[PDB]
Amino acid sequence: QISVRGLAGVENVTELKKNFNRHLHFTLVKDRNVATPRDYYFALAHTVRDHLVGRWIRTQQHYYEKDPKRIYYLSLEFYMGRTLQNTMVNLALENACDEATYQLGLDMEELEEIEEDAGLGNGGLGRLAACFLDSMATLGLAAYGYGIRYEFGIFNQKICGGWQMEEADDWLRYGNPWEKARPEFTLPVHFYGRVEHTSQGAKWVDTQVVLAMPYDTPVPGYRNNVVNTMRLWSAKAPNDFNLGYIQAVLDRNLAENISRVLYPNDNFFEGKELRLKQEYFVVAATLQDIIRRFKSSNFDAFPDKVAIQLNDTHPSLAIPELMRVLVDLERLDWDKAWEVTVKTCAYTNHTVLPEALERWPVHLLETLLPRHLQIIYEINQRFLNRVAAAFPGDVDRLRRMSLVEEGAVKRINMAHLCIAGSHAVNGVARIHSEILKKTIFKDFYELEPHKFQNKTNGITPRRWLVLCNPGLAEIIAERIGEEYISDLDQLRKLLSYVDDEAFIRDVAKVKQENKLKFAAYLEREYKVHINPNSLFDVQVKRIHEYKRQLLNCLHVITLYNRIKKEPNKFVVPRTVMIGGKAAPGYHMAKMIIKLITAIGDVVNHDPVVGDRLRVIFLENYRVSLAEKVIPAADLSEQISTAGTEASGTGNMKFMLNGALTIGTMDGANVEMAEEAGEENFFIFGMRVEDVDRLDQRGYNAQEYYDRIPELRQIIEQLSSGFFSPKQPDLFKDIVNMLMHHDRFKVFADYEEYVKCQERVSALYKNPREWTRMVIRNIATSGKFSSDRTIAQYAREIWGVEPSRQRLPA
Amino acid sequence: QISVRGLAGVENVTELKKNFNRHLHFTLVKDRNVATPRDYYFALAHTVRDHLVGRWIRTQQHYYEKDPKRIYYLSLEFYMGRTLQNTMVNLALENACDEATYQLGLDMEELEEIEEDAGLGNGGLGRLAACFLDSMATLGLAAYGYGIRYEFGIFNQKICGGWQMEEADDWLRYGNPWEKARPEFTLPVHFYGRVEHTSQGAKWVDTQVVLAMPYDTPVPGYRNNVVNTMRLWSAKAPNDFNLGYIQAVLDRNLAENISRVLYPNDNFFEGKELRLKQEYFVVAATLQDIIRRFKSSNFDAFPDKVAIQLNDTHPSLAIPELMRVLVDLERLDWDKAWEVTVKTCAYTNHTVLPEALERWPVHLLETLLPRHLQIIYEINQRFLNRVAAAFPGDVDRLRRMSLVEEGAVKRINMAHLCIAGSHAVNGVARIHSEILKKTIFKDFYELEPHKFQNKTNGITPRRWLVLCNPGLAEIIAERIGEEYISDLDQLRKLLSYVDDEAFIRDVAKVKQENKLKFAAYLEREYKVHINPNSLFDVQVKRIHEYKRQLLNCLHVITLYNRIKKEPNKFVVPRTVMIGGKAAPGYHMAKMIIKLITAIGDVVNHDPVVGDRLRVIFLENYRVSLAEKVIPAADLSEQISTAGTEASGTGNMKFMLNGALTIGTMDGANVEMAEEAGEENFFIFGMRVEDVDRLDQRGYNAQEYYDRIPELRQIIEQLSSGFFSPKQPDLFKDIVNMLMHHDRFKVFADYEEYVKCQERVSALYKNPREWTRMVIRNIATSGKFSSDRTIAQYAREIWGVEPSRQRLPA
Ligand SMILES: OC[C@H]1O[C@@H](NC(=S)N/N=C/c2ccc(F)cc2)[C@H](O)[C@@H](O)[C@@H]1O
Ligand SMILES: OC[C@H]1O[C@@H](NC(=S)N/N=C/c2ccc(F)cc2)[C@H](O)[C@@H](O)[C@@H]1O
Ligand SMILES: OC[C@H]1O[C@@H](NC(=S)N/N=C/c2ccc(F)cc2)[C@H](O)[C@@H](O)[C@@H]1O
Ligand SMILES: OC[C@H]1O[C@@H](NC(=S)N/N=C/c2ccc(F)cc2)[C@H](O)[C@@H](O)[C@@H]1O
Repeated sequence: QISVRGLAGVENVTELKKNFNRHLHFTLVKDRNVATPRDYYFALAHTVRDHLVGRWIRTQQHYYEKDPKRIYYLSLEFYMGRTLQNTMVNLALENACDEATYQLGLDMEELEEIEEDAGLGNGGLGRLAACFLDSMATLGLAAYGYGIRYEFGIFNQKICGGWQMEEADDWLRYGNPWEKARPEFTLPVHFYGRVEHTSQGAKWVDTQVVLAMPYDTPVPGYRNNVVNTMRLWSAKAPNDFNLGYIQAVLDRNLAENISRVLYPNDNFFEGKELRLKQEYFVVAATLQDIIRRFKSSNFDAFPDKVAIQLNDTHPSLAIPELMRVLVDLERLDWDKAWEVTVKTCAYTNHTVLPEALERWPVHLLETLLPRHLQIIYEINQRFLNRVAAAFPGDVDRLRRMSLVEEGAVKRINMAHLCIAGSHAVNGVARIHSEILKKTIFKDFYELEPHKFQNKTNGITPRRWLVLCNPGLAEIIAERIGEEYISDLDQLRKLLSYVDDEAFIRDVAKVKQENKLKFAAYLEREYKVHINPNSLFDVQVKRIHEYKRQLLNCLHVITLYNRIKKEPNKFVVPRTVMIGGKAAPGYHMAKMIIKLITAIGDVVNHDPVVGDRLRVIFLENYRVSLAEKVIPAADLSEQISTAGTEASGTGNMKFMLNGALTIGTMDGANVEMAEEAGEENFFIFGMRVEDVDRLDQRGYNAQEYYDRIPELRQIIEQLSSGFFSPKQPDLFKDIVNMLMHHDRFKVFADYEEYVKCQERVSALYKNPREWTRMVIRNIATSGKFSSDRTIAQYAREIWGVEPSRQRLPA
Repeated sequence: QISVRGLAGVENVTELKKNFNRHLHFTLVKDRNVATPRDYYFALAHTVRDHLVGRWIRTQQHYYEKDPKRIYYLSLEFYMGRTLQNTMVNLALENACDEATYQLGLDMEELEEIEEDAGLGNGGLGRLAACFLDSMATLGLAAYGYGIRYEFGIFNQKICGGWQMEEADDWLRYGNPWEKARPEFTLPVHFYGRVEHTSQGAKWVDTQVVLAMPYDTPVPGYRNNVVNTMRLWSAKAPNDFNLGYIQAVLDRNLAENISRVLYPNDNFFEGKELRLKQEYFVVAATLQDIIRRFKSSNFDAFPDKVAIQLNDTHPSLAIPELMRVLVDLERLDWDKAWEVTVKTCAYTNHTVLPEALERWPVHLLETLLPRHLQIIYEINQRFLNRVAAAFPGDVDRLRRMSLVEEGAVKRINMAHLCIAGSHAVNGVARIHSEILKKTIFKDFYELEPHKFQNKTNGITPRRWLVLCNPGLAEIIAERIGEEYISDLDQLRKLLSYVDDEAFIRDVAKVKQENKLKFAAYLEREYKVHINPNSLFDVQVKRIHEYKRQLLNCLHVITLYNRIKKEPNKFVVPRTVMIGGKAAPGYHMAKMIIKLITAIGDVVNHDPVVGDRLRVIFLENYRVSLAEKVIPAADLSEQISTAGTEASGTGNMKFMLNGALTIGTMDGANVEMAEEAGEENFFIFGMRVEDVDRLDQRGYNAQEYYDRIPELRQIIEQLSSGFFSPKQPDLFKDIVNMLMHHDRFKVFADYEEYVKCQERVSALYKNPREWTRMVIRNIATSGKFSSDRTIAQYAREIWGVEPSRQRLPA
C-alpha cells in the first residue's frame, strides 16, 4: 500500500502464506475451523521470527571471527513493548506480510493488537534502554543488553470509581515466541555466607546458591542484516535446595522470587532486600558471562575488549563484583584490578531528586553480600586518601565525598561508588549534565573533571516514526527519499517545503487521519466520545509531583470557569488527555489521578460546555498506547519545574510526530527549542535561575493565592467540594500541599502557563500557520535520534566506531 | 536393522534428515558447530512430533463427527516415562529415524537417554493409567486421560552413605516438546466460601477462584493412526488475585502451589489440605470440560455419551461434584441427578491395606468444600435408608456402611462414597476382587451384588516388549509374524517351539545380550562391576513392608552364611539386585534401603565369596530404568504376603521378558501360575487361608526364631552389629519389628522361601531346561496384555465396542 513498508513480491507473498499455514498446522496444532484469533497471531509471529534465525546466527558468528570490542548495556529495565511490527519494519517485511495475511482473509492490524507488551520497565529509563538496543544494532555495534526476565512486568492499570487499581501483568501466560531459552549457559549466583581470610586471600564461603538461566531475544538492526542479543536472566532453585519433603519443594519459590516482579517505583528509592537481591543477581550472572566470553577469545586487555555501561546506579554492584572476581578468584593485585575496573565501567545518571538516589543500609549489605561490603570499604579508603591529598585539610569535603554516609543508619551512596569506579560519568541532557557538575557532584567534578560528560537522550525513529506513523513517514519519503530513517538529520531538507502548499496540506491531512483513527479507538475499546476537530492537548508520562500534571489540572479548571462565566463567547475547542501510571505506594500521585477523573466528571457532563472542552484520563498508558496517542497529538505538555526533568524522551516523540510543544526550559526541552528556534516553541515559566532565586527568598504559595483571583476561585472550588459533592473534603491533601508544602512551585508558573496556553489557542485558529510551525519542528528533530546519541557514546565513551554497512543476507 | 522396527525407505530417510536440520536451525537456533547433545535430542523430538499432528487433528475431528460414547479416565497419577521411542514405535518410524540420524553422524540411542521421564506417578497405579491410555488408543476408543500437570514429579533418589536422599524432579526445566498448552480452555475452580439457601435452591458463594489451564499430550495407538489426548491441568492465579503490591504478586504462589508437586506416598494416606485441593482441582476442571463437550454435541442421555472411570478414591469428589452441577446449576431434581451420576461413574479399587484408605476429616471438607459436605450427608442419608429397608433392625450394619465414620474426629470414608455412587466397582486381580466381596466391602456386596466385578490388570506389550526388548520381539516375529503385538494371545503359538533347538538357542542368546548390555550400563554410569554369567535375581518395586524386600534380605544373608561355612563348595553364582524408592516419611522403608546397602558392603568385599554373590541396590528406579533391567532379569521376585498385593504389574513385565518367577500366591501371581502351569512357576509360602489361620491363633515370631538355627544366626548378626560395625545398634528397629510387631509374617515364609530358592538354583544349572520353562512362560503371557484388560472394561463397564480398524493416514 505505502512505499516505506517495503516490497510485496509474488515469491515472498507465496512463501509467507505457505509458512503461515505450516505453523498453524505443525506448531499450533490447529486448522482454519477451530483457530482462534490468538492462534493466527502466533502463526504470524512464528512465520516472521523464522526470518531472524539465519541473520542472528551469522551476526554472532561474525563477532566471534572478527573479535570486536563488546558493549554490555546493564539495566534493570528494558521497556520493549510489542515485537511483531518492529521486526517486520527492520526486515522490510511489512507489506509482504500485510498482503499474505490479506490473501488468507485476515487483518494484520487486528492480529498485531493481540500481542502483549513486554512491559519490563517503568518509564523513560526503561524505554531509553530499548531505543538504545535498536540504535546499537542499526549502527552495527557488537552490543548486548543484559537484564532480568521478570515474570510480571509493570502492572496493568484499571480505573475504578476514578481510582487507580493495579493488576498483575501476566505477560508470559500464553508463551513468548520472541525468546529462546539457553539452559546450557545457566550460571550460579551466591548470597549470604561469610568471609574467611587464608594465607592467600579472602574466601567467600557458606553461601546460598540461586541459578541464573538466560533467555535470548533478538534485536534486529534496520535493514542491515545485523541481529544483536538481549539476554535476560531468570532465577531457578538448585535441585537439592532445602533438601518435610513437600514443604522443601514448595519453598523453592523463595529463591525463584528474585525474578518474579518489576519494582514499580519511578524516581523513588525503597531499600527492600528483594530489590537488592535483584540488583546483585543481574550483575553476578552478567559478569560471569562477560568473563567467559572474554576468555574464549591476561586481564590487561580486558578494557580493550569490554565496555560495561551502567544504566543508573541499579547495577552499581558490577564495580565491587568485578574487583571481587579479579582479586579473589583471578589473583590480580588490587591496583591492577582497580585500573581494569575503572577503564571498563561507565555510569549514566538519570535524576537529581534526592529521594530517588540509592543509599543502601550497611546492615543489609553486611548480611547479604559480606565480601562486597569489605571491598566497598577498601575502595572508599583509597578514594578518600586521594581526596585528602588533593585538598589537604578540607575535612568537610572528605565527609561529603565518602561512599559511606554516617548517621542513624550507616548507608552506602551508590552514586559515589559509580563515580569513583567509572572512567566516564554522563548526564542525559545538556542542562542536566551542567547541574551535575555545578551541584550534586560538584566535589567529584573538581577532583576528576575529565570524567564528566553529556550525552543528550534520543528516541529511535524506527518505532517512533515509521512504525507508529507510516502516513507521516510516507509523505516525507515522497519528497526526500528513505535515507532519513537511519540518518534523521536529513529531515532538515524539509525546511525547503515550509512554503510548499502541497506539503502543508499533506502534513495536516496525516494529522487529521491519525486523530480520526484515535477517536475511533477510544469509542470502540472504551465507549468514550470525542470531537476530532478539537485541539488534542496531551500529557502522557508517569504521575509525579515534579511533572506537574497538577499545573495542567489548574489550566483545565481555568478554561471551564471562563466558559461558565461567558458561555456564549467563542473558544478553541480542546480535548485534554492525561495519562500515566502512579507508583502503587505514592499517595499524592493516586490523588492526582482521582482529581483528573473528578474534573472530567464535572466538565464532560455540563450542557453549557457542549463539545468545547473534554477531559479524558487515558487508562493503562504503556508503549503500545504511546504508539497510538502520540501520532494523534496536537499539543505536547512538557511542564516539569525547571531543573527536575533530567531529559525527558516523550517530548522528542511528540516533536517527531507533528505536535507543537508547550514546555518549561527543562531537560531536553532546552535543546529542542534551540534546534527548532524559540519562535517555534511555546516556552513559559521560571528558568532554573529563577527557581534558585525563589528558594533563597523562600517560596510562599499564599502570595500567588492572594494576588490571582482566578487561582483563588479554583482553590475555593477544590476545598468546598465542587469537584466531589458526596465527599466535600476529598481533595484537602492536594490543597494543603499546594498551599504549604509544594516542592515544585505549581502556583509560581500558573499565570505564565495560562497566558502561554492562550497563545497556543490563537495559533490553532490559523491552520496554515499552525502547520508551518509543525513543519519547522519535524524538520529540526534530527538531533534527537538515538542513532546520534549512540554514535556519541561509541566515540566518546566506549572507544568503538559505528558502521552503517550491511552484513551479507 | 531388525524387522519389527519398520521400513527405512529412501524418501522417508531423506525427509527425516531435512526436517531434523530445519528444526536444528529454525527451532533450536543452532548450527552443527555449537549444537549440544540436548539440542540434537530436541531436533529429533520436534521431527517426530511433526508426524503426530495430522493424525491428532483428524482423530479428534472423527470423534466430533461420529459422536461416540466418550471414556474419561480420571487419575491423580500418569506414570508415562519417556515419549520419543514410544512415539516412533507406534508410528513405525524407528528404523527410518535410526537410519536418518546415523547418516547425520549421530547415535539415536544416545539421544534417547537425554529425555527426562515424565514421572507423574508413584508406582503401579500410575503406570497402570499409562498402559491403559496406550491400549485405549490401540483399541480405537474415544478416550481421554485427565490429571494434573505436576511441576515436580516423583523425586530423584540419590543414595548417600547407604541412605536415601531425595531431590526435586525438575522435569520441565528444558521444556516439554510433547505438550501443547490450550489457554482457550482455561476454566475456573472454586474453593472455600459458604452455602446460601434461596427460594430456588442452594448457592455456593464468596469463594476463592483458582484457574485451571489445560495442556494436551498425544497418545498414539499402535499403527492404527489413532491419536488420543491426555489433558493435564495446571493451576494459575487470576490477575486481580490478592489485588502491599509486591507481596500480593508474590502470594500468587499460594494458589499455584496446587499443581506444584506429586505426593510421594504409595499405599498410605496423609490427610493434608494441599492433597485435598489437588483432588478437587482435577475433578472440578475435568467435569466442566466434560459437560462443555457434551453440550456441544437433556441429561437423560448423559450416561449414553459419557463414562467416568475413577482410578481409586483419589478423584471420588467427582460424585458429589456431578450432583452439585446437576442439582444446583442445571436444576435437575435429586433423584434424576443421582440416576445420571450412578450410571456415569465407575470405581476401581487398588488396595486392601486400611492405612491406605482415604478418610477425610469432616472439618477439612466443611471449610474447603461446604456444599460438597452437604451433598455427601444427603447421599449418606438416602443410602442408609436403603440399607435399613433391606436389612431391617440391623443397626450395626448401618454404622459399618455409613459414609460418615464416627469417633474422635468425624471422617468421610471415600471408598463407601465411591461404591454408593458408582454402577460398577472392580478389583484388579481375581483374588483381590474376591477379597473385596468377602471382607472389606462384604456389606456392600450383600446389598448390591451386581455392582461388583473383576478386571485383572495388564501391561502394554508395546512399551514392555517391542520398545524395551527388540531382540526378543524380533525372534518371536521371525516364527509367528507381527500380529501378536496387538493381539498378545497369539504368543500361545510359541508352545510349538518348546522343543525347537534353534528357538531355544535364540531365546537364551537374547537374554545373554540383554544381560551384557545391562552389565555395561552399570559399569559406565555407576562404576559397579558384575558377573554377567551369574543368575540375575531382581526385585524392583516401591519399598514397603508388605512387599517383603526384608524376606529377600534374609535369603541373601543365608546364602552368604552358607558360603562362609563351606567356602569350597560349588554354588550357582547370583547377582541379587534390589531397587525402589521409599516414601520420604516412611522410616522403616528407609531403614530397609540402608540394610540392603549394608549387606552389599559386607558381601561385595569378602575375598572368600569371590564372584559367587553380589548384592546391588539399583538407585533411582523409575520407568526408564525398568525398561533396562527387566529385559536383563532371570528371576523375578514377587514375594508379598498372601492377600496384600492387589495385583502387581511388575510381575507381568518380567514374565513377558523371559524371567522365571519366584512368588507367593498373591494378586495376579495366582493367574500367572494358572496360565503357565504351576510346574513352570516357583511358588512358595502361605496361601491367604494359611495367613487367616495364623492370625486366629496369633502370630508368634519367636517360635520360628527358636526352631530355625539359620534364622537365629541372621538375627544375632543383625543385633550384634555384624552389618554395621561402627554403629552396633543401627538395625535394632528392624530386629524389634521382626520379633514383636511384624504385620507381614516374614519369618513364617522364610523356610519355604529358602527351599524354593534352592530349586531355582538347581534348574539354572541346566540351561536348556531353564530356557524351555522360560518359553512356556512367554508363550502363556497373552492374558496379561492391557489390550485384554481394556476390552473387558469397554464391554462390561463402559458399554462400548473396541475396534482394531485403521483410520485413514
Ligand atoms: O514459545 C514457547 C517457547 O518458545 C521457546 N523457543 C523455542 S523452542 N525456539 N525459539 C526459537 C526462536 C527463533 C527466532 C527468534 F527470533 C526467537 C526464538 C522458548 O525457549 C520458551 O521459553 C517459550 O516458552
Ligand atoms: O534518561 C531517561 C529518563 O530517565 C528518567 N528516570 C527514570 S524513569 N528513573 N527511574 C528510576 C527508578 C528508580 C527505582 C525503580 F525501582 C525504578 C526506576 C528521567 O526522569 C527522565 O528525565 C529521562 O528522560
Ligand atoms: O517446548 C516448548 C513449549 O512447546 C509448546 N508447544 C507448542 S508451541 N506446540 N506444540 C505442538 C505439538 C505438536 C505435536 C505434539 F505431539 C505435541 C505438541 C507448549 O505449549 C509449551 O508448554 C512448551 O513449553
Ligand atoms: O492396580 C495397579 C496397582 O495399584 C497399586 N496401588 C498403588 S501404587 N497405590 N497407590 C496409592 C497411593 C495413595 C496415596 C498417594 F499419595 C499416592 C498413591 C497396588 O498396590 C498394586 O497391587 C496394583 O498392581
